[PDB]
Amino acid sequence: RKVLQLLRLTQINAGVFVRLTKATSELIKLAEPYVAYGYPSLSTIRQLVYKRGFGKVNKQRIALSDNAIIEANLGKFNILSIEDLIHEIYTVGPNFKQVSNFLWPFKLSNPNGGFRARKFQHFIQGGDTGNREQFINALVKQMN
Amino acid sequence: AISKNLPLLNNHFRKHWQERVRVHFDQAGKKASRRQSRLRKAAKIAPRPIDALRPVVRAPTVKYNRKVRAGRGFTLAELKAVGIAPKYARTIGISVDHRR
Amino acid sequence: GKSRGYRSGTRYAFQRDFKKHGAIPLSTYLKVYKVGDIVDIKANGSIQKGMPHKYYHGKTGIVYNVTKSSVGVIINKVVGNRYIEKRVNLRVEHVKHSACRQEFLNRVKSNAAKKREAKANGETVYLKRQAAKPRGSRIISTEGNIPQTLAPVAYETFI
Amino acid sequence: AKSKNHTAHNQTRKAHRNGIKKPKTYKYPSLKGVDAKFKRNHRYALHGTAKALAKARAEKSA
Amino acid sequence: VNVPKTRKTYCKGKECRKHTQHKVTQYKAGKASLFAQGKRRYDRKQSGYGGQTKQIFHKKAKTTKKVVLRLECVVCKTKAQLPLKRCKHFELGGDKKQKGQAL
Amino acid sequence: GRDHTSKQHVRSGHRTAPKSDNVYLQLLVKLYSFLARRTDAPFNKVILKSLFLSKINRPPVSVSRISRALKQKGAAEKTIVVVGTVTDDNRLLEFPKATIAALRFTAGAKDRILKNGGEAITLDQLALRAPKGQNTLIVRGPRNSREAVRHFGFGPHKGKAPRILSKGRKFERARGRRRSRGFKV
RNA sequence: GGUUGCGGCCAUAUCUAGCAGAAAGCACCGUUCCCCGUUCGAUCAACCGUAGUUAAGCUGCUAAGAGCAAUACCGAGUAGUGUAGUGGGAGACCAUACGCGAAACUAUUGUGCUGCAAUCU
RNA sequence: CCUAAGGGGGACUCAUGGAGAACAGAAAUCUCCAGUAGAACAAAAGGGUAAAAGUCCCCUUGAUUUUGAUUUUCAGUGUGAAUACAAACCAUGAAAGUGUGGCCUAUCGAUCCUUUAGUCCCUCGGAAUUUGAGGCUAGAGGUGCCAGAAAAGUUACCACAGGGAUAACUGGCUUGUGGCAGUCAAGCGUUCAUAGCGACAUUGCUUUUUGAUUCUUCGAUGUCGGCUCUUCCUAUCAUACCGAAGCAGAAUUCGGUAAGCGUUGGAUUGUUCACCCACUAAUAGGGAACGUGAGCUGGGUUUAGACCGUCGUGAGACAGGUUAGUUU
RNA sequence: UUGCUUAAUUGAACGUGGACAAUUGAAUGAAGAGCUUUUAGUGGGCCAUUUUUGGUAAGCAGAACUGGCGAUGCGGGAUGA
RNA sequence: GGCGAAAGACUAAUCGAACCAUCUAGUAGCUGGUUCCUGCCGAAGUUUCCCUCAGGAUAGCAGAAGCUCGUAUCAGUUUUAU
RNA sequence: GUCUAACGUCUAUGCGAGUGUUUGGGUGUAAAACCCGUACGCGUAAUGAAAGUGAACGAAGGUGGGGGCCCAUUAGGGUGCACCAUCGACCGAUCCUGAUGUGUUCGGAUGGAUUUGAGUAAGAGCAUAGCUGUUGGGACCCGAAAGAUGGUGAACUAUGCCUG
Ligand SMILES: CC(=O)O[C@@H]1[C@@H](O)[C@H](O[C@H]2[C@H](OC(=O)[C@H]3CC[C@@H]4[C@H](C3)O[C@@]3(C[C@H](OC(=O)/C=C/c5ccccc5)[C@H](C)CO3)[C@]43CO3)O[C@H](C)[C@@H](O)[C@@H]2OC(C)=O)O[C@H](C)[C@H]1O
Ligand SMILES: [Mg+2]
Ligand SMILES: [Mg+2]
Ligand SMILES: [Mg+2]
Ligand SMILES: [Mg+2]
Ligand SMILES: [Mg+2]
Ligand SMILES: [Mg+2]
Ligand SMILES: [Mg+2]
Ligand SMILES: [Mg+2]
Ligand SMILES: [Mg+2]
Ligand SMILES: [Mg+2]
Ligand SMILES: [Mg+2]
Ligand SMILES: [Mg+2]
Ligand SMILES: [Mg+2]
Ligand SMILES: [Mg+2]
Ligand SMILES: [Mg+2]
Ligand SMILES: [Mg+2]
Ligand SMILES: [Mg+2]
Ligand SMILES: [Mg+2]
Ligand SMILES: [Mg+2]
Ligand SMILES: [Mg+2]
Ligand SMILES: [Mg+2]
Ligand SMILES: [Mg+2]
Ligand SMILES: [Mg+2]
Ligand SMILES: [Mg+2]
Ligand SMILES: [Mg+2]
Ligand SMILES: [Mg+2]
Ligand SMILES: [Mg+2]
Ligand SMILES: [Mg+2]
Ligand SMILES: [Mg+2]
Ligand SMILES: [Mg+2]
Ligand SMILES: [Mg+2]
Ligand SMILES: [Mg+2]
Ligand SMILES: [Mg+2]
Ligand SMILES: [Mg+2]
Ligand SMILES: [Mg+2]
Ligand SMILES: [Mg+2]
Ligand SMILES: [Mg+2]
Ligand SMILES: [Mg+2]
Ligand SMILES: [Mg+2]
Ligand SMILES: [Mg+2]
Ligand SMILES: [Mg+2]
Ligand SMILES: [Mg+2]
Ligand SMILES: [Mg+2]
Ligand SMILES: [Mg+2]
Ligand SMILES: [Mg+2]
Ligand SMILES: [Mg+2]
Ligand SMILES: [Mg+2]
Ligand SMILES: [Mg+2]
Ligand SMILES: [Mg+2]
Ligand SMILES: [Mg+2]
Ligand SMILES: [Mg+2]
Ligand SMILES: [Mg+2]
Ligand SMILES: [Mg+2]
Ligand SMILES: [Mg+2]
Ligand SMILES: [Mg+2]
Ligand SMILES: [Mg+2]
Ligand SMILES: [Mg+2]
Ligand SMILES: [Mg+2]
Ligand SMILES: [Mg+2]
Ligand SMILES: [Mg+2]
Ligand SMILES: [Mg+2]
Ligand SMILES: [Mg+2]
Ligand SMILES: [Mg+2]
Ligand SMILES: [Mg+2]
Ligand SMILES: [Mg+2]
Ligand SMILES: [Mg+2]
Ligand SMILES: [Mg+2]
Ligand SMILES: [Mg+2]
Ligand SMILES: [Mg+2]
Ligand SMILES: [Mg+2]
Ligand SMILES: [Mg+2]
Ligand SMILES: [Mg+2]
Ligand SMILES: [Mg+2]
Ligand SMILES: [Mg+2]
Ligand SMILES: [Mg+2]
Ligand SMILES: [Mg+2]
Ligand SMILES: [Mg+2]
Ligand SMILES: [Mg+2]
Ligand SMILES: [Mg+2]
Ligand SMILES: [Mg+2]
Ligand SMILES: [Mg+2]
Ligand SMILES: [Mg+2]
Ligand SMILES: [Mg+2]
Ligand SMILES: [Mg+2]
Ligand SMILES: [Mg+2]
Ligand SMILES: [Mg+2]
Ligand SMILES: [Mg+2]
Ligand SMILES: [Mg+2]
Ligand SMILES: [Mg+2]
Ligand SMILES: [Mg+2]
Ligand SMILES: [Mg+2]
Ligand SMILES: [Mg+2]
Ligand SMILES: [Mg+2]
Ligand SMILES: [Mg+2]
Ligand SMILES: [Mg+2]
Ligand SMILES: [Mg+2]
Ligand SMILES: [Mg+2]
Ligand SMILES: [Mg+2]
Ligand SMILES: [Mg+2]
Ligand SMILES: [Mg+2]
Ligand SMILES: [Mg+2]
Ligand SMILES: [Mg+2]
Ligand SMILES: [Mg+2]
Ligand SMILES: [Mg+2]
Ligand SMILES: [Mg+2]
Ligand SMILES: [Mg+2]
Ligand SMILES: [Mg+2]
Ligand SMILES: [Mg+2]
Ligand SMILES: [Mg+2]
Ligand SMILES: [Mg+2]
Ligand SMILES: [Mg+2]
Ligand SMILES: [Mg+2]
Ligand SMILES: [Mg+2]
Ligand SMILES: [Mg+2]
Ligand SMILES: [Mg+2]
Ligand SMILES: [Mg+2]
Ligand SMILES: [Mg+2]
Ligand SMILES: [Mg+2]
Ligand SMILES: [Mg+2]
Ligand SMILES: [Mg+2]
Ligand SMILES: [Mg+2]
Ligand SMILES: [Mg+2]
Ligand SMILES: [Mg+2]
Ligand SMILES: [Mg+2]
Ligand SMILES: [Mg+2]
Ligand SMILES: [Mg+2]
Ligand SMILES: [Mg+2]
Ligand SMILES: [Mg+2]
Ligand SMILES: [Mg+2]
Ligand SMILES: [Mg+2]
Ligand SMILES: [Zn+2]
Repeated sequence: RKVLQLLRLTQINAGVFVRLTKATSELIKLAEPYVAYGYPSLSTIRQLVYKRGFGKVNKQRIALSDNAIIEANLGKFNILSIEDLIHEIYTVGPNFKQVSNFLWPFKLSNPNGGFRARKFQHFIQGGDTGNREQFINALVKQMN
Repeated sequence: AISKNLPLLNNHFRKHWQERVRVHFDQAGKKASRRQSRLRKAAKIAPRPIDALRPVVRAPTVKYNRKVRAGRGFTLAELKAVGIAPKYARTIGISVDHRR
Repeated sequence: GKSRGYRSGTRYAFQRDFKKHGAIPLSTYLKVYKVGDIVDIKANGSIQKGMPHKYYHGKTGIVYNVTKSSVGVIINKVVGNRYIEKRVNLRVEHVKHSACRQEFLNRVKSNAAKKREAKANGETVYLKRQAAKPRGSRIISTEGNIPQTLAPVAYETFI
Repeated sequence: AKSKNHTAHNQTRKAHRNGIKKPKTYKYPSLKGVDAKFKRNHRYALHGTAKALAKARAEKSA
Repeated sequence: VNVPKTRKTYCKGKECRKHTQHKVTQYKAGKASLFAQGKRRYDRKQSGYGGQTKQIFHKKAKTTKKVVLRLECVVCKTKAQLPLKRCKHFELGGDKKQKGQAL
Repeated sequence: GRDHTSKQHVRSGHRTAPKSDNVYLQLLVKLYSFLARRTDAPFNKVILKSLFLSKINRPPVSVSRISRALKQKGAAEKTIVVVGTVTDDNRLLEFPKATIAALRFTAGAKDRILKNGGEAITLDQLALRAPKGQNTLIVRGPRNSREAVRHFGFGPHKGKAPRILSKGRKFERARGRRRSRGFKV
């Protein structure tokens, strides 16, 4: 529960970007029975940021509807555009932490087409939790 | 019966106290009647003053040595010094104290 | 009948190590403890004076007082919903310097040495530690290492 | 009658609503329990240190 | 329990302030005076009607008593008191142990 | 549903207005609500917060505190600001010439400030000669000197004052206060 | 490098059985007036360094040596275990998923290192 | 429990085994070697201890004084116990050191009152002296229900507040116990394991036994048995049709489908149960709130009267006997 | 600096002065951190997974950790804390 | 208290202590009940002591009032070292 | 779940090292309003059982922070109230030392101590009112089995007597 709170995953169908190391990998391992995760493609990142991209501005969830909001909040990190933000996320950049924490947790819908017959078992055993890797793109396509 | 960090009280209400409650609703009435009695006494004896002349005496104890107040009556020695007999003095508005 | 004495349940905790009973090696008595040192606490069962309570066996703390044969160590103990500062008087036989300080203290020196060297060369150096990162790409040579095919083996009984 | 004897159930839930707080650290710890002989002399050393610094600044000023 | 009739301990007397020789004696409680205020109050409370006015202890549990040593300094005659642990048996200046003897 | 990491619908826990219904204190809040909202001067934001404080949170400032604050190096001609009452101190031997702005002045305080060549002005008069609180020095009274604080945090070996109505040898001095009567805490 | 005195770590140093040991050192060794201690100058105390000896101590080497120490395409990713499922099975228990992961066994190697002072073919 | 079994120092090294020496042997005393503790350390057990903490010897009183800090139990209160220091005064040892009781973990006790010690100090209040009394500090006298009232019974003549927070019916889980049924087959059965049986084991079923529990009911579900009457189960006593035999017949035994159909009259007992007599095809076993009391009856149990025996000083008790006792 | 400590000019503690500047020394998060006063109800609990004790067992009794019911509706498990 | 050829029987439908009025609104850790709306927060059956075991006090959980400040340095989490 | 006596916290108000007119006196258009002052209560000194003694080494202390203010010019410096942590100083109690002196047993200078106080360390209180909480009171409402005091019954009935 604490691990999911520290990942800012405090509701169902909440999505977040994590840079893979050892500390964060052992974090996600602790939250593994409750999450579905994988490796997102560039088009998936773009679609997420374009449709459901929100920023944390004065602790408020603000739509990313203009590049001035991004510049005013991430120009000291050399992010001046929505594409700068997408690039910084995709090719994990020197300012991944600030850009991903500025991003409000993505609030996705349920999959169009549903889940598997039973969610709460590993993707390897025919469920939904754990690492699905390239099938995270299909799952996000279902849910975003 | 005992609870919290509170001072320990001494409320002496274990007898039939409610049968002996004196409420002074008549404070103003007694003030007014005292004034009326005072007017009656003044008109009774006018122009003779309503107050007898009282002496001045030191208050007893180490706490009231400094203060001086009105006594009860002039001593026999004091009346002797001004040539007034106590029996006569009591009839001319002078108070006498044989004890002091 | 319940039993809850001072050394209850310390049958194995306060035991000497196997083939390590007897006299105390004298480096224990030659070590020098200063106020502010970080020390591990481990009760020696053969010295019963100045012995810690069973709670402090295995705890690490700060020296605050130095006496003839003992040091005072400050321990923070959980009591309900907060910590209470505990002050335990321990003879130095139950105390050893904590090996954590020095790793920090060497990393401080290495950062200072690296920073001046980059400053000497007029370049920059990054001193923050990093968690282990995912490995990069690589090429596997197969000269002498052609892949060998394995299969699951059938079931056998060996009794 | 016979009742429940003991249980620690729900106690870690109550301790973590507002507690589990590490104690604050301060620059100067209290010297309570420190050796009296050291404490007695440490009083004289600090007083003399203040005098030396007071005189050095009194020199600077006038 | 065997305790010698002499002992050299610290003397709290202002003259001594040191270990001197002392005479060990068993302390004996003094006679209850009739004019102590508590015994004066007790006699008045019991008088008249009302019966027994203060409690009488019954539930004895101790089977021993704490022995108190009266140490009188031979130099300045200052007395001192020392309580011992609970002992059933106690002699003062008894025969010292003889180790090595036969049955 | 949400896994709440903090308590929901929690008021700030700070006064945003005076509890008093005095219309003239509201006028002062009216003035410093505008000043704090518009000057970027940290002085005006502090004054607005101090105008909300309750009586025990604005302890009286003696005329001796102002004298000691004016005796700081380079503070002799500063304007003393007290959001509360300034009381007199008959233990002072002398008082300087000073300008002091306060909510209230006692008769002795007003006499003493004016006797020594100073000024006793109100907080609205301050806002015109110092709308940003320039060259000012805020003085606050002792908060822990209150009598109620004597009994706060009472306990064994805590050294606080017991809540008691009478004082004497017969009142809470025997058992628990004396080693001859059992223990002492 | 050997040896002595004082040591640190406290068996890679211990234990058993053989063999060897130049120089110095150490040691055994000789004596009982004196200080001293004993049933006993055996231990302890003192004296001589004079009469003798490396026999022993000590040191080194040898042993498919015991023990100890270290290592591992040894056993074994086994036993166990944290986490998971509206998995199997009447049950006892078991399989699978994401992780952590022994002990015994087997084989090989090693058998004190070292600090201060003094001394020696 | 201990003036040492406390403290210091020194010397030595236990349990046990082997090999030897007059009486002497399994066990007396002496000698050597081996001997990591396999002993001893007051008392339970655990930990600890080998030029020692064990054994022996010498000297001692640190088992002393003033009080603070700290650890455990903990509210971070008390009590008990313990730890490291500060200031004294000592013991011991050549010394360094150690010693603030017992190698460590248990071995203990508030207010009020009394008593003793200390300070010989403060007070007895109009002022003094001396007795006496009262204060301050530290012990003891004790609360073992051990954070600490001062305390014998009976009620079947009984009362009240409540409780299904809790027993005495039914009901529910369980099935030890009770009852019933299987398998494996060493044996029994003149031969012959299984016509009929079947040990040692082991798997089950049942809730007509008794336990275990206390979930429901204590502002009450009328607690035994019988009589009367209906229905249901089958683990079938009889009656129908069949299979098997160590079935010649007759008789008898085991089994299958089977609860359609019946399963009695009496002596004694309140009895359920039992036992006897007798008829019969048979006189099977059970359930339905241990069916069935606004159906009855009221013999039993279990109010109040009374007798006896045993118990009790007694009032009274008996799950012992006896008699009389409102069934709306 | 000291009255503590050393044979000491040795140390102990607390200091004056100087050097090391934002990669000021891991991650992630942070409706911010810290502090105070005062007072309610409660002080019968129970259940599920796992660890686990007594018992033949129990819808039995008793513990450990967590999550629940109690205090809670909604969809499913027909029905059911 | 009476009275009892004795049942704790009778003493005005009242008897193992009559009836009447008062003390008395006797006390009750035990029953029952406890009266309008919406909004926000939101428990405990656990620690210690108690002739304590159906109750209290105490700490904990909770509300309210706020106060000093504004990223300062915190966390029912991970990494590295020990 | 009330009213009252006495209280804790918090808040508002008046005055403030003081505060409180209401016991009382004056006055009145008469239980109102208005006016008056001595005392007294609380506070402004504590500590000790008591006899008693009784709060500045210093800018009313030092150190690290500290909002705000001043000088700057990222940064930096100065000043830093409240408040926090820490080390000190002063007063009372306890213990130690014990000067000139003296009703020769008194006095207690001076210098100290891991002790101790509900203290000082440029006052903060008093009064009125309100909610909440406490205690005594019938005490949120209704409820015992009992106890006591003083009286009324032998027209039923028990027993004695008298007369039928
Ligand atoms: C003699 C008999 O059988 O009964 C005696 C009775 O006579 C005695 O009464 C004494 C009486 O006791 C009391 O007043 C109480 C005071 C203290 C309480 C209690 C007695 O003693 C306790 C209990 C225990 O102390 C005792 O037990 C003391 C007994 C004692 C005996 C005689 C004198 C003094 C004390 C604690 C240590 C504290 O003191 C106490 C706290 O509970 O005091 C009078 C002054 C004495 O004269 C009177 O003595 C006589 C002999 O008459 O009380 C004892 C408790 C009884 O056992
Ligand atoms: Mg993130
Ligand atoms: Mg569709
Ligand atoms: Mg589908
Ligand atoms: Mg799908
Ligand atoms: Mg599909
Ligand atoms: Mg589905
Ligand atoms: Mg499905
Ligand atoms: Mg969609
Ligand atoms: Mg037992
Ligand atoms: Mg036990
Ligand atoms: Mg261990
Ligand atoms: Mg000891
Ligand atoms: Mg300890
Ligand atoms: Mg850099
Ligand atoms: Mg009970
Ligand atoms: Mg139960
Ligand atoms: Mg309970
Ligand atoms: Mg003496
Ligand atoms: Mg009297
Ligand atoms: Mg008499
Ligand atoms: Mg009497
Ligand atoms: Mg005060
Ligand atoms: Mg070499
Ligand atoms: Mg030679
Ligand atoms: Mg010899
Ligand atoms: Mg010799
Ligand atoms: Mg040799
Ligand atoms: Mg040789
Ligand atoms: Mg080998
Ligand atoms: Mg597993
Ligand atoms: Mg599971
Ligand atoms: Mg399924
Ligand atoms: Mg695995
Ligand atoms: Mg011993
Ligand atoms: Mg000894
Ligand atoms: Mg000894
Ligand atoms: Mg020895
Ligand atoms: Mg003793
Ligand atoms: Mg306790
Ligand atoms: Mg304690
Ligand atoms: Mg505590
Ligand atoms: Mg404590
Ligand atoms: Mg204690
Ligand atoms: Mg000593
Ligand atoms: Mg006692
Ligand atoms: Mg008198
Ligand atoms: Mg006395
Ligand atoms: Mg005193
Ligand atoms: Mg006592
Ligand atoms: Mg008790
Ligand atoms: Mg008790
Ligand atoms: Mg009793
Ligand atoms: Mg009877
Ligand atoms: Mg009976
Ligand atoms: Mg029940
Ligand atoms: Mg069965
Ligand atoms: Mg059976
Ligand atoms: Mg049953
Ligand atoms: Mg039942
Ligand atoms: Mg019932
Ligand atoms: Mg009913
Ligand atoms: Mg019933
Ligand atoms: Mg019925
Ligand atoms: Mg019945
Ligand atoms: Mg059948
Ligand atoms: Mg039929
Ligand atoms: Mg019959
Ligand atoms: Mg019959
Ligand atoms: Mg029978
Ligand atoms: Mg029934
Ligand atoms: Mg039945
Ligand atoms: Mg029935
Ligand atoms: Mg039935
Ligand atoms: Mg019926
Ligand atoms: Mg009937
Ligand atoms: Mg019947
Ligand atoms: Mg009947
Ligand atoms: Mg009958
Ligand atoms: Mg019968
Ligand atoms: Mg009867
Ligand atoms: Mg009899
Ligand atoms: Mg009977
Ligand atoms: Mg019988
Ligand atoms: Mg009859
Ligand atoms: Mg510096
Ligand atoms: Mg790291
Ligand atoms: Mg509360
Ligand atoms: Mg509370
Ligand atoms: Mg409470
Ligand atoms: Mg409460
Ligand atoms: Mg319950
Ligand atoms: Mg309850
Ligand atoms: Mg669950
Ligand atoms: Mg499971
Ligand atoms: Mg249970
Ligand atoms: Mg409930
Ligand atoms: Mg729910
Ligand atoms: Mg539903
Ligand atoms: Mg449902
Ligand atoms: Mg179902
Ligand atoms: Mg009478
Ligand atoms: Mg009479
Ligand atoms: Mg009778
Ligand atoms: Mg009658
Ligand atoms: Mg009548
Ligand atoms: Mg009647
Ligand atoms: Mg009648
Ligand atoms: Mg109760
Ligand atoms: Mg809520
Ligand atoms: Mg409570
Ligand atoms: Mg708790
Ligand atoms: Mg709170
Ligand atoms: Mg912080
Ligand atoms: Mg590690
Ligand atoms: Mg008036
Ligand atoms: Mg009038
Ligand atoms: Mg006054
Ligand atoms: Mg002289
Ligand atoms: Mg003289
Ligand atoms: Mg003199
Ligand atoms: Mg003089
Ligand atoms: Mg103090
Ligand atoms: Mg102050
Ligand atoms: Mg003050
Ligand atoms: Mg009532
Ligand atoms: Mg009330
Ligand atoms: Mg009330
Ligand atoms: Mg009533
Ligand atoms: Mg009574
Ligand atoms: Mg008649
Ligand atoms: Zn003496």
